[PDB]
Amino acid sequence: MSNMEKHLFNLKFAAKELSRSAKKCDKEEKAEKAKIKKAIQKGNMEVARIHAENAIRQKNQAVNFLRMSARVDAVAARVQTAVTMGKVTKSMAGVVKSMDATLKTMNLEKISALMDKFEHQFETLDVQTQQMEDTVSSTTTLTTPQNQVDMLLQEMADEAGLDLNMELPQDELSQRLARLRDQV
Amino acid sequence: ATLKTMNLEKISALMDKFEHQFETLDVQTQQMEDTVSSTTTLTTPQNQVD
Amino acid sequence: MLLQEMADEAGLDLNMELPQDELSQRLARLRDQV
Amino acid sequence: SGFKAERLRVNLRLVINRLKLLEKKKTELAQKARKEIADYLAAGKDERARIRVEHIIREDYLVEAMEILELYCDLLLARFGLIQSMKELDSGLAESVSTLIWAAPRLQSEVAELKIVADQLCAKYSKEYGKLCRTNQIGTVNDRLMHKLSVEAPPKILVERYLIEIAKNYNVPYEPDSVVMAEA
Repeated sequence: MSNMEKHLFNLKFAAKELSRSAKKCDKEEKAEKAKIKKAIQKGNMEVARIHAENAIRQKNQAVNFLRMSARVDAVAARVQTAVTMGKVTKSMAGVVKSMDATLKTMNLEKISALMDKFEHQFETLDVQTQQMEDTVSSTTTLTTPQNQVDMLLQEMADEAGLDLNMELPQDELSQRLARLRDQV
Repeated sequence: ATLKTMNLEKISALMDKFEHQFETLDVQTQQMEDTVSSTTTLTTPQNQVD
Repeated sequence: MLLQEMADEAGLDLNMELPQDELSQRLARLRDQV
Repeated sequence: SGFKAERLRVNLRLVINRLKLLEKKKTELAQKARKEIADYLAAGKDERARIRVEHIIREDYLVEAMEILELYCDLLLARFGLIQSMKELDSGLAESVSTLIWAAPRLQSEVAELKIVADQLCAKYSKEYGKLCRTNQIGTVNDRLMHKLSVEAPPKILVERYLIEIAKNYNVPYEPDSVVMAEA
């Protein structure tokens, strides 16, 4: 527990202790009022007065305790802010230094390099899979003759009611720009 | 004590640094996102998305 | 520079590059004035 | 010289933030204080109400002075390029720079950063100019601000007029001093 958190806890406790003290005065002021009534009925006017003074003294003590409780709470609410924004400020100071380290050892130039390399190596691994796929295609060339695939596609297209010819092979802005390149 | 070892000038500095470093980490994610976009350019043709 | 660095971390505004009572000065003036 | 542009820039920002809080706080404390004047008037304690009003007039003038210094800080921030560019004082900054130097020894109790701002301006320009400012031998400090941070007692006709208007707002009977109101 931080040294301010110890103070915060003590202030919050003191605010409650005062609030309890005010409630206890309300309880006892109600009790003394009952004793005035009894003393008046018995004609004990000296005792009636003693209880009257108690009742008025606890009525007013309550208000004092209640007002101090309010003040100590307001303070505690403000020390709470300091405790919280302390923690937030220290966390953000931590973030700033750990990001400062990482942005040194991986600067944007080094990231640019890494990204370009990443992309170029995946271009390679695409050239590689292409030539594996063409090695398998030619190795198994007798197992899948072209004409049998073309005829099966046409048969399945006929059953699907699709007019697209499967034996035969199967935008404008690109063509416009192409013409421009040649025309200049 | 705390307001000595973290005065408002030192806080001002820290805050400016904090902000500038997050501007950097946004330039960084932008260029990672453009590296992935161009690396996978054949998997998402523009006309098929449109 | 080390003193300034340690002063910055301590939150102390005293400049460490630069160099860092009245009765004495009054009596000094008296000596010259007579 | 000892002038550091980023010390001046950081502290000008701090001064603005602190003045913006003090304006708000001192405006709210004047609301609370004007009710206290009405309480003295209700109690018929008019001679003390006069002296309590002088406190309110001074804090009201102070808030108006803070609004002027916050404007001159924001002007130096707006034209900060000229400060760090030239070695001569630009005529557009003369009022702002001289006023901030003049005000600093008055306000430095409340606005600690304003001491630092004046130190930096007295480093950028000459220490000699820094003395001509503090005495307004430079003949350039803003007059309306010098009036508002004067140490003299308010005109007694202003005190009466304050009481009259506070009396109206809180619906409290007040009769002003005829000897003073004759000077209107």
